[PDB]
Amino acid sequence: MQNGDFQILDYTGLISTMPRVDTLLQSMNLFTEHFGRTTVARIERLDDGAGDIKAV
Amino acid sequence: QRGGVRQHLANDRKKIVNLNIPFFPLDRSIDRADIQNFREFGTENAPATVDAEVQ
Repeated sequence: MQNGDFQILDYTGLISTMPRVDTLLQSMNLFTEHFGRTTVARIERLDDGAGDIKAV
Repeated sequence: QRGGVRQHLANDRKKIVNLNIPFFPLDRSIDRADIQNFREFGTENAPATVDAEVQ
């Protein structure tokens, strides 16, 4: 390096820093990925149960 | 005229002189302050040197 025009310097390298990023959820494998073909998805649901039986 | 007084001759001249001589000194010094942080001309990003200034 050169300080001004007639003087020299000592160069000590560079310092770098990056921000944090969290990855807790990705480590839990909690989601399942599907690859479709269009921008519409359909889901179907079914319910069932039981009932009473009165005396006869 | 013949038979009369004679004629006489003179002599030469001499001289002496003395002279002195002058004296001419010259001197310059060097110091650390002029060679520490200065950058040698003609080069770039190189440090100065004491020998170059002596020459």
